[PDB]
Amino acid sequence: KVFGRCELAAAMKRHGLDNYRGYSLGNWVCAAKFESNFNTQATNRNTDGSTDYGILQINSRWWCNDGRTPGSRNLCNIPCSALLSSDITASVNCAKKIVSDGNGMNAWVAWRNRCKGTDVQAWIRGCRL
Ligand SMILES: [Cl-]
Repeated sequence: KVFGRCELAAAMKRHGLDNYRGYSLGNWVCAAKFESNFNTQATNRNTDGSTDYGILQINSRWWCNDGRTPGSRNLCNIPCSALLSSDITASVNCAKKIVSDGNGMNAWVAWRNRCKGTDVQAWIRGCRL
């Protein structure tokens, strides 16, 4: 599922991401845009062998199990494939755990480099919320 900007904003608000640990809704939509292009089926291998999954590109090294990331962890206690679903509940709840890790949304490199310090409110402008 490739989300519409406002469709995704609506979905994340309903799942309580708006100002979750201080991050206004526009941050999460900005992050999703640059991490996955709003595509729940997005995947990206990275160098250490781990793989990023889903609309928020959650990493298998710590957060989900994909059966091919030796010596990793599964802190969200889920199969990584669950993160690819058209229903973002899995990704959102797992993200909630991540943004609580102590490092905030800096966990997402795309957010740090492309959303942080920008007018993130523009990502939810014009949306019925
Ligand atoms: Cl991540």
